[PDB]
Amino acid sequence: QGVNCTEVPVAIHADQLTPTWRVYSTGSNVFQTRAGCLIGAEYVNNSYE
Amino acid sequence: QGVNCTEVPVAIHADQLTPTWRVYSTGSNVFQTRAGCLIGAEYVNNSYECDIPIGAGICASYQTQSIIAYTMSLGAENSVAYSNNS
Amino acid sequence: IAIPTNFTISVTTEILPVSMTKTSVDCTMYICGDSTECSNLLLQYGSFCTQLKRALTGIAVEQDKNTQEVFAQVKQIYKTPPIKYFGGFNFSQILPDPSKPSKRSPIEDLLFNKVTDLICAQKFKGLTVLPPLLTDEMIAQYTSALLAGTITSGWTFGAGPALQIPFPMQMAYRFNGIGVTQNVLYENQKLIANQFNSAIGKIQDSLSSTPSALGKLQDVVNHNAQALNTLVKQLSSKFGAISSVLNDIFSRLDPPEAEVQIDRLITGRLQSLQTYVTQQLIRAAEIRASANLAATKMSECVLGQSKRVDFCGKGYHLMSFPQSAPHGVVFLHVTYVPAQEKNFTTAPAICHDGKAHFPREGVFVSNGTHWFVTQRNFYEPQIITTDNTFVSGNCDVVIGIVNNTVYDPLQPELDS
Amino acid sequence: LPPLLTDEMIAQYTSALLAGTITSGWTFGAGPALQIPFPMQMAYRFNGIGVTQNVLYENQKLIANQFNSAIGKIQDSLSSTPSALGKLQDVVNHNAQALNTLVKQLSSKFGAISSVLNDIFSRLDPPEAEVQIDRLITGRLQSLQTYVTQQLIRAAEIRASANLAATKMSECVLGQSKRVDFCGKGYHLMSFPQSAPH
Amino acid sequence: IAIPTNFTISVTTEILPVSMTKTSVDCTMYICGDSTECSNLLLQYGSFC
Ligand SMILES: *[C@@H]1O[C@H](CO)[C@@H](O[C@@H]2O[C@H](CO)[C@@H](O)[C@H](O)[C@H]2NC(C)=O)[C@H](O)[C@H]1NC(C)=O
Ligand SMILES: *[C@@H]1O[C@H](CO)[C@@H](O[C@@H]2O[C@H](CO)[C@@H](O)[C@H](O)[C@H]2NC(C)=O)[C@H](O)[C@H]1NC(C)=O
Ligand SMILES: *[C@@H]1O[C@H](CO)[C@@H](O[C@@H]2O[C@H](CO)[C@@H](O)[C@H](O)[C@H]2NC(C)=O)[C@H](O)[C@H]1NC(C)=O
Ligand SMILES: *[C@@H]1O[C@H](CO)[C@@H](O[C@@H]2O[C@H](CO)[C@@H](O)[C@H](O)[C@H]2NC(C)=O)[C@H](O)[C@H]1NC(C)=O
Ligand SMILES: *[C@@H]1O[C@H](CO)[C@@H](O[C@@H]2O[C@H](CO)[C@@H](O)[C@H](O)[C@H]2NC(C)=O)[C@H](O)[C@H]1NC(C)=O
Ligand SMILES: *[C@@H]1O[C@H](CO)[C@@H](O[C@@H]2O[C@H](CO)[C@@H](O)[C@H](O)[C@H]2NC(C)=O)[C@H](O)[C@H]1NC(C)=O
Ligand SMILES: *[C@@H]1O[C@H](CO)[C@@H](O[C@@H]2O[C@H](CO)[C@@H](O)[C@H](O)[C@H]2NC(C)=O)[C@H](O)[C@H]1NC(C)=O
Ligand SMILES: *[C@@H]1O[C@H](CO)[C@@H](O)[C@H](O)[C@H]1NC(C)=O
Ligand SMILES: *[C@@H]1O[C@H](CO)[C@@H](O)[C@H](O)[C@H]1NC(C)=O
Ligand SMILES: *[C@@H]1O[C@H](CO)[C@@H](O)[C@H](O)[C@H]1NC(C)=O
Repeated sequence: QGVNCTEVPVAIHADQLTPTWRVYSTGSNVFQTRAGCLIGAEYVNNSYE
Repeated sequence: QGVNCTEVPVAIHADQLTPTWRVYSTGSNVFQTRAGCLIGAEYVNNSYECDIPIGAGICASYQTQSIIAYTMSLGAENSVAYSNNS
Repeated sequence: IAIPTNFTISVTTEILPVSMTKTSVDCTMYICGDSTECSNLLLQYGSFCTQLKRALTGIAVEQDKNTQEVFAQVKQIYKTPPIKYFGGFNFSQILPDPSKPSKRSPIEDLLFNKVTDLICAQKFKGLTVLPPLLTDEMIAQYTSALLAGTITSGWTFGAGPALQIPFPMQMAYRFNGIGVTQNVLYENQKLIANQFNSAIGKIQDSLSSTPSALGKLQDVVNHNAQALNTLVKQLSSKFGAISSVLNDIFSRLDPPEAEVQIDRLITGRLQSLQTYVTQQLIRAAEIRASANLAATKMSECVLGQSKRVDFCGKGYHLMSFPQSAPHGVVFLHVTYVPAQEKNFTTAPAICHDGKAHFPREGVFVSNGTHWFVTQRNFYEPQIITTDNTFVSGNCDVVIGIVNNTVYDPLQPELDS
Repeated sequence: LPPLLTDEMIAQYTSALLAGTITSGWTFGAGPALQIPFPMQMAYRFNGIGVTQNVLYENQKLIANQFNSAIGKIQDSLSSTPSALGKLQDVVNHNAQALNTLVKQLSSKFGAISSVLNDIFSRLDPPEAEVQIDRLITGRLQSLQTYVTQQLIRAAEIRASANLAATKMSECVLGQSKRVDFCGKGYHLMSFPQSAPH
Repeated sequence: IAIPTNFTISVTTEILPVSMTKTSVDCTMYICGDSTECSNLLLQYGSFC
């Protein structure tokens, strides 16, 4: 929430207080919304309910 | 509250937080309801409007002689003469 | 202009919570338990427990008051006639079934089934639940009496003595209320009855299939549960002290300097109880607002016909049915929806004999060759005559007026 | 947290409601939308308040001119007077006020030596720094609980206001209401919706 | 009796609040800041947040 996708943890071994649930960034379709950064979802150009 | 009317603490001389104000039994009868165990009132088979709400459809009132308990009456039964063309 | 040519009777379900679980708390067991020293120390912290008990009693009586105002709205207890015939209308799914011991309608039984050692553990901490004043049987009897009154008498019993009237006549009155003539019903009675039965069956099947419609009520129950859970968890917090067990504190520490930890625990428990009471007060206020809304809906939609838009369901409201659910009420709104619209040519007024004629309640339409007048909610063309039109002014100030002729009913037979 | 519905979506809803009311009257709120000329809808609404259609049928021009003048006057009044939207503004202000308080309590000693906590740890041994931190955290937790309670009360009030607004929208915009003073002062004819910040 | 002879079309404005700003509070760094030592005292208070 409220975090730019550019400063997401890249890390060498540990640079984040979370218990290291880091996933691959580029291959997981990192997306940027006004609410922050989303990882694990691929944005589509369609629209549904 | 929450007594099956048989586990009522009758006490010997002093074993209750109650400071010796217990009425034992057979003086004002014992009634068992969903809310708990009621003593001091006599149950009746009639039905009137609720005056002192006890709970689970049971109410109590003082008639003019003692305190009695009963089941609240929803109202007077009525019937409508429905017909084909009336 | 666009005018509908067909109609559809629709049934909608709306669920409103009424009352929540009545709870009571004990200070001695929850705060201290069985240690007399803790109570002896507690005696000189004031009358907070009195305030908590007063608030809980107020909430408990408020719940019963809300239930009584929502449901107890009829002085009499009407009884349905033994012969269950209403001109093709079924009402089987909503009328009580004497076969079942619970004396509930199939819809009520399904509603009860769809809504759902911890009790002893919560009781052992001084947290108890008071049974509701009104049992489910009397609520079912109230619902049955309301249904009998609204079926056998309509809205007449909501303002005085009950007056009997045939059900097709009552539905004709209801259509006349929304601007639809009675011959519309009297020529399509079987179709309307079949549509109503099909809608009732569809509602039954939909309520049987999906269980997420009542989650609101479930949510309320869930909230109560979690609240209690939180309080239980508050018994496992030291608040920064040495331990949560009084005997260990009293045995491992010298009592003159061990009072600080006990006082800290007492203050923390009192603060948790106060927070729980405040949350309960807010929830009770919200529940009271919901109960007031439900009572207003019961008074208006059920006991009468409401002209307010979308107040008693989508579309033109016709009537309603009340049903009881665990800690809630369910309204089945029967409404009217137009369909199968058609295009037509319309004019504001008709110019005849140098005068302007306007319809009384209808609207002028044209099919490309002729002109007619028809009601605004259904297609029923009629020959333009002098009885359904009135003259006001001339044909030089009205914009869009067209030329046509008006038939005079009394002129033909006058000459013969 | 940003709102789920963007301002564009709310504007689109408002435009759709306005178009439906203009081109169909109240028929779109009770089922499928049916087209109707605006003068005929006005005549129907006049019949609603017990006025015959002939009154409109030779006063349409005057009524249209009066309506245009009234809407222009409303526009000018909104442009000139800035104290009409306060009912919204104070609300936002209230939130800010609460936020400011929730910050200012961070600068209070609450009976401790100082608001800063690391200096307390570095000043002396734990046997008293623990008590100081206990006092500080108790005060801060009390402030947080008070803020949460105030937020809950304000949220309940806002929910009541939103329910009232939704009822007014349903009963005044999607149809003609016979209630007195519910949809304005005088004999109500019809309403128009517009959005605004919160 | 008094009978009206003219009419006026009037427009009035009504302003109604709808929604309130949504906020979220981070207990961890509000209660103790970035100091890790202060964080250990919270665990004895239970789940207060
Ligand atoms: C209208 O007719 C109905 C039925 O013919 C009357 O209802 C009956 O009234 C008598 C009173 O002597 C009762 O004994 C019956 O039990 C009633 N029938 C039913 C089905 O309830 C009704 O009283 C008549 N109306 C008036 C004003 O007399
Ligand atoms: C007039 O009433 C009679 C009976 O009150 C109706 O005849 C049937 O009566 C039986 C009872 O033995 C019911 O189960 C049926 O539903 C009734 N109807 C039919 C069609 O069998 C009769 O239908 C009524 N007529 C009208 C026009 O209402
Ligand atoms: C109005 O709608 C009703 C049903 O909504 C139509 O009645 C159906 O007509 C079809 C036509 O073959 C029948 O198969 C059905 O059995 C009828 N009943 C039902 C319940 O569907 C009716 O025909 C429509 N009228 C117009 C003029 O469109
Ligand atoms: C009212 O609806 C009920 C359905 O709940 C009908 O009862 C069914 O009637 C059919 C006859 O076609 C039977 O095959 C089913 O076994 C019945 N089910 C139950 C649960 O009773 C009832 O017939 C309808 N009323 C009328 C007058 O037709
Ligand atoms: C418009 O409706 C009128 C209704 O009278 C139609 O006129 C009738 O049309 C039928 C054919 O469907 C003829 O048999 C009648 O003799 C006609 N009567 C009169 C008085 O003209 C008319 O045809 C319709 N026009 C259109 C374009 O549908
Ligand atoms: C309806 O009929 C009237 C009368 O026949 C028409 O009024 C005539 O209009 C023509 C030209 O439009 C004039 O030359 C005549 O002097 C008018 N006569 C009268 C008595 O006013 C009227 O035009 C017709 N409506 C339409 C739409 O054509
Ligand atoms: C009803 O009121 C309207 C205005 O409120 C009157 O219209 C005015 O008429 C005068 C004289 O004809 C003009 O000078 C004004 O410009 C008109 N007002 C507008 C806004 O155009 C109308 O005359 C009144 N009707 C009666 C019968 O008194
Ligand atoms: C986020 O990163 C992008 C790309 O580096 C940059 O353009 C933008 O200014 C940053 N901040 C925000 C708020 O988007
Ligand atoms: C009360 O005791 C009777 C007799 O054993 C028993 O049948 C009944 O279930 C008991 N009720 C409760 C609530 O314990
Ligand atoms: C009426 O005509 C318009 C355009 O000619 C069309 O879009 C609309 O579907 C028509 N309505 C009906 C009910 O046929």
